[PDB]
Amino acid sequence: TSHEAGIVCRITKPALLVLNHETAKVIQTAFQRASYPDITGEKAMMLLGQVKYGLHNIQISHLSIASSQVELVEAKSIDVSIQDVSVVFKGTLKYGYTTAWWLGIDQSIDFEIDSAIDLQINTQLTADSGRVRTDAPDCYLSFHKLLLHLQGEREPGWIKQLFTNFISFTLKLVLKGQICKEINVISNIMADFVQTRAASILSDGDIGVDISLTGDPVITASYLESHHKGHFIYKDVSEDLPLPTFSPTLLGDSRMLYFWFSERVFHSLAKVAFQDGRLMLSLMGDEFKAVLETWGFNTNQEIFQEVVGGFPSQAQVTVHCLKMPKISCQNKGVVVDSSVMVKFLFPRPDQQHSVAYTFEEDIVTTVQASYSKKKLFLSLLDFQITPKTVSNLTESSSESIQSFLQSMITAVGIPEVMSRLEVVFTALMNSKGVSLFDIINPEIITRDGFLLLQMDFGFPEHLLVDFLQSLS
Ligand SMILES: CCCCCCCC/C=C\CCCCCCCC(=O)OC[C@H](COP(=O)(O)OCC[N+](C)(C)C)OC(=O)CCCCCCC/C=C\CCCCCCCC
Ligand SMILES: *[C@@H]1O[C@H](CO[C@@H]2O[C@@H](C)[C@@H](O)[C@@H](O)[C@@H]2O)[C@@H](O[C@@H]2O[C@H](CO)[C@@H](O[C@H]3O[C@H](CO)[C@@H](O)[C@H](O)[C@@H]3O)[C@H](O)[C@H]2NC(C)=O)[C@H](O)[C@H]1NC(C)=O
Ligand SMILES: CCCCCCCC/C=C\CCCCCCCC(=O)O[C@H]1CC[C@@]2(C)C(=CC[C@H]3[C@@H]4CC[C@H]([C@H](C)CCCC(C)C)[C@@]4(C)CC[C@@H]32)C1
Ligand SMILES: CCc1cc(Oc2ccnc(N(Cc3cccc(OC(F)(F)C(F)F)c3)C[C@@H](O)C(F)(F)F)n2)ccc1Cl
Ligand SMILES: [Cl-]
Repeated sequence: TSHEAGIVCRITKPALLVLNHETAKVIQTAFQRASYPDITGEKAMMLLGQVKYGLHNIQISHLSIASSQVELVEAKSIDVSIQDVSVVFKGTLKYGYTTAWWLGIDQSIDFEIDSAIDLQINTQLTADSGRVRTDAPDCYLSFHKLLLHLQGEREPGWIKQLFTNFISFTLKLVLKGQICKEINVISNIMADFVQTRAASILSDGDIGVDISLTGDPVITASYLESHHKGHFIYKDVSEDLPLPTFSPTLLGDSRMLYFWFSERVFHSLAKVAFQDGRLMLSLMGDEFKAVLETWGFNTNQEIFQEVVGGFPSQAQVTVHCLKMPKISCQNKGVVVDSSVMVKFLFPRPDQQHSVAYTFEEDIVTTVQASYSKKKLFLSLLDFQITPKTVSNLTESSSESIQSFLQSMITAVGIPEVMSRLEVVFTALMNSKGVSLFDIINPEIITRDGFLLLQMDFGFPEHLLVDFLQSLS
């Protein structure tokens, strides 16, 4: 099978196992969110006659999941199985002897309902107009115990029977209702939030990605996989253009998380980034001086002399894209074909002696990426400079100068820009909380037409309890 998608996410069974360690905490939340209504009636009891009962203010007093387990069910769902969840409820029982008026005042006894349940939640994933939706119509409960204990172990002779032969069943059924409802909601809340926070990651200012699902996620026995458009939005405008073709053989099932990106996604990025005016750099005096020193050079060398020349504080440089850069995915790495304009201005006393060179050129660079120590690492694999129109703007012009400047673009130019990019990208990752998850041995792979992100993750046992508290 093939899919039409710009971006594809694969979350494998190994990852779900790590996520299941937190299942208990989530099932807890559903129980705390449920609305247990008052159970009331007025039945005729053996010998006592009419009795006006009421089990009031049903609240959870204790919760404890024994063992939880996940299981991907081929072309269907996620079968989450919870065992021996010990739930203890608190309340006040209110009753009155109606027909036996001589039996004195009505009573209020505090009670504890002690249950133990087994749960099966079969969660089916669908694409609700680009958004990922959760559905668990198949939600099951198995009660081992459901004992009612009253304060002081009081019993006139009707409570226990009225509980077992009436309240037991109804309460059990109400409980399933409320639990499977609140699971279904919290399930959706996660999915919407996860998606929303993912678009928040993939977006900055007027630039944003379109993660609309290109169809219902795929469930197999080894993984769960979603397929998205990956169109870049600029200033709330998107072009719904023909989608690339994706093969689910290009992705494994060993790693926890797999990400597949068409080169068309990097191309939309170049389009938007370029058009937003993001693709430019300007350096002045002290900063320009620092940049050369950063790339290991002493500004007071015989070479750096006739250039700056005497007044380096006023020496300026500007690099900008003349056209949208051509980003391509190859096996050898990421290749960026960019057409730049490097303008050099070195002022002297008189504007006649001031050195001003404008290098109009195409710089092709094969870049390779890495993630280590919560930083993005870009490394130059191969490059090529093809000058187009190298113009001089004063009489202070020579081929030694022209070569010197051309080299500065090569030797310092490319490495500084490459650095600034890894700085700028890592910045965002942190600014969108990527630096919060334990990203275990990630691999950034490059292939002809696409790029892969293969990673295992350590889930932060705090990050859930954070979102989990932000509900009420
Ligand atoms: C298109 C990617 C660029 C790489 C190809 C171009 C190669 C270079 C071409 C020409 C060189 C001339 C330009 C030289 C300046 C660039 C270097 C730079 O100095 O800075 C990177 C700029 C930001 O310039 P600035 O004036 O705004 O910042 C100020 C920057 N300072 C703080 C460092 C001073 O580059 C950007 O903005 C672009 C990045 C904006 C993307 C963020 C938008 C949200 C979308 C996605 C999030 C991440 C997606 C990743 C996963 C999906 C795969 C695509
Ligand atoms: C850019 O620099 C030119 C000189 O630099 C040299 O040529 C570049 C093409 C490049 O190879 C660079 O590395 C070299 O150092 C400037 O051109 C010069 O301009 C002068 C004034 O027009 C000119 O002079 C005389 O020219 C004729 C012939 O000698 C006389 O008849 C006339 O009266 C002038 O006195 C000089 O010859 C000319 N050089 C060349 C090779 O043509 C160019 O103007 C400069 N650009 C700017 C905008 O300043
Ligand atoms: C004295 C000196 C001054 C002189 C004037 C200077 C002259 C300079 C002249 C020209 C400048 C042009 C030369 C520079 C060319 C730049 C080339 C250049 O660096 O292009 C690269 C830019 C970044 C990127 C798009 C790329 C490749 C890989 C991409 C990345 C792969 C994965 C990355 C994920 C976001 C993170 C996954 C890790 C996860 C957290 C686990 C992703 C998509 C980030 C972006 C890159 C190509
Ligand atoms: C930033 C991660 C990401 C999310 C994408 O869009 C969506 C939209 C909806 N669901 C998903 N899922 C994948 C996923 C995995 C890991 C993290 C993540 O987003 C997040 F970083 F925001 C999370 F940590 F909060 C999303 C989930 C989808 O596969 C599923 F399971 F619901 F079917 N991705 C598309 C690309 C990328 Cl790189
Ligand atoms: Cl009594």
